[PDB]
Amino acid sequence: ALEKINVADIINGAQEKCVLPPMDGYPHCEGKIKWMKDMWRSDPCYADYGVDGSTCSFFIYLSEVENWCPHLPWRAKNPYHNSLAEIRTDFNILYSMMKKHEEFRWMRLRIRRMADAWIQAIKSLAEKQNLEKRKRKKVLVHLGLLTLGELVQWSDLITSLYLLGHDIRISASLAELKEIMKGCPIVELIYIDIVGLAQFKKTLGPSWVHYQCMLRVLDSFGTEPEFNHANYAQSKGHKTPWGKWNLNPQQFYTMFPHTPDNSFLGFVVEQHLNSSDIHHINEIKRQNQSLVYGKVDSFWKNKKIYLDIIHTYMEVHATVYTKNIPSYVKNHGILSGRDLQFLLRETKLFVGLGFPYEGPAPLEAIANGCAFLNPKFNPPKSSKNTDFFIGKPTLRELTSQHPYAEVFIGRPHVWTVDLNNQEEVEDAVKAILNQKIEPYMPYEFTCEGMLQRINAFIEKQDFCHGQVMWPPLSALQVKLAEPGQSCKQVCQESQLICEPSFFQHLNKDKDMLKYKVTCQSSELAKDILVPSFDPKNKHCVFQGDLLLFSCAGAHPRHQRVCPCRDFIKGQVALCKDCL
Ligand SMILES: *[C@@H]1O[C@H](CO)[C@@H](O)[C@H](O)[C@H]1NC(C)=O
Repeated sequence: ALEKINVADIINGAQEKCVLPPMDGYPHCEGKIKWMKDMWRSDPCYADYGVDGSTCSFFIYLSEVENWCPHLPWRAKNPYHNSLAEIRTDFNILYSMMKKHEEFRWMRLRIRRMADAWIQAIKSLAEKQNLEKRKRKKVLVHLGLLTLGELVQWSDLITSLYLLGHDIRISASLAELKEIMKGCPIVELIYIDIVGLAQFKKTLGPSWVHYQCMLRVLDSFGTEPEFNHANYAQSKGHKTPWGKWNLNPQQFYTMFPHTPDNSFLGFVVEQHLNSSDIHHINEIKRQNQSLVYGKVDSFWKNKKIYLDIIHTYMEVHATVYTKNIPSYVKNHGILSGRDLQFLLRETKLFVGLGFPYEGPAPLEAIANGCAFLNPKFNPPKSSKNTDFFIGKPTLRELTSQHPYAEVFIGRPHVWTVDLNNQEEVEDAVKAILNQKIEPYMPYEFTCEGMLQRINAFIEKQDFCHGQVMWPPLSALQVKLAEPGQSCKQVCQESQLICEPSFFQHLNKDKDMLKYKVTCQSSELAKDILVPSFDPKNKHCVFQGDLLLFSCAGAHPRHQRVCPCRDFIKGQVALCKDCL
């Protein structure tokens, strides 16, 4: 109400024609000014803000109210409340929220185990980083899952939101969701899973789209733009019922940083050994023994030749819940987290069999000083060729059993080898026996690293207030992908990551000239594979449907114009200027 009076006051003192500034960072401003010339009477709210038909009034409305146009210094900034978030160092409020429904018992038990580690981490982050003056956000979390990787991630996200001081409302039923949920521009963010999102749409019906900018959707395997755009997915013949939400794809939150079109949420790799356990393990030398990754004996089918090669150099151990198990294997059965990590500390090699795909267990092994033998996949596995991935709303390809371990950890902790190739396996086992490796845990999978990441998303990632401005455009590094290469690939092989919020700044002739791409001619297509550049004719094809901007996808004929950003080593979700 007073924001309307505030903007009207600015317009009352403004010239007829704003001398418009440079549009850098705001590529939709001019198109929306033109839209206002035709449409500022279609809704009385624009006039309620003081819009009077002058183009300067359009500009003022679009910058000050909707943030689609650059901000001008209309008013001075006054160099001088209760609304601030304070970090929490006590869990009783969170437990009392979860003590209402009973499949929260597993999560409460995990949080109680990890409580001291979480509290040390939030205190440590606040001692290193300036966390003052953050606004307390009102957050809804709806766990459709409740109506194991999924549970761990939910637990650590909820814990992180809580430790950072935000006001959380937890919903775990349709009835709870319905009661809670009862331009021109209560709850500010809504964390939800894929099951819960379907429930959200049904509870709200067609008006759900008014809340969609607030959604952060936990989606372990990721959703690519080709599948997120419902009409495009249909035009490609995709039969999967998944995807089709038409969200900004950065609103999907993944388990590992494998899909740069999405955001990486992750989780914490729990530490089960306390200081007494650790001191007792410095007692005992790590043995020349291996431990096979895989709890179900059916995972071991046809792995005998591979294990025999390992068995030539090392004892072979297992934790199996026994047809396919060689008789020389020492089976411990299922172990507690503490007993498992004791075993990992006496173990030189954690042996992947090819399945399961990208879980936490290899990171747990590496964090206890084991090397991981990581089977390589050629062809890479994807929804195109692997029954286990049928219906996934993404063509993402796995190049090994644990692509994160392959790409972001690597040797000497991770030896990515063809398990069928005896020479490659032997070369790895021999080098692992004679190598010095220390326990290693990527910062992003620690309590403190997860808090830093989630804090940055809460403070900086915003889809509800017009122009996306984070990561900052200063971080953009433009690369040309060759034909047959995706934008995801061309950033990754240069130790960068694709940043999909930057595509919109690379989508016309004038913008392309900033990066020494000169288009003699140009056209518009609605295609995930553009902006594209034909270097023979210097013909550019730009994006005609902004929801199809896509890090994934290789152009068969032309070069792709690809927006990369730097990432902080060990914190891939953030650029150095992202905070
Ligand atoms: C270490 O963990 C064991 C759990 O069996 C517990 O008995 C012991 O009190 C713990 N010691 C410390 C110092 O945390």
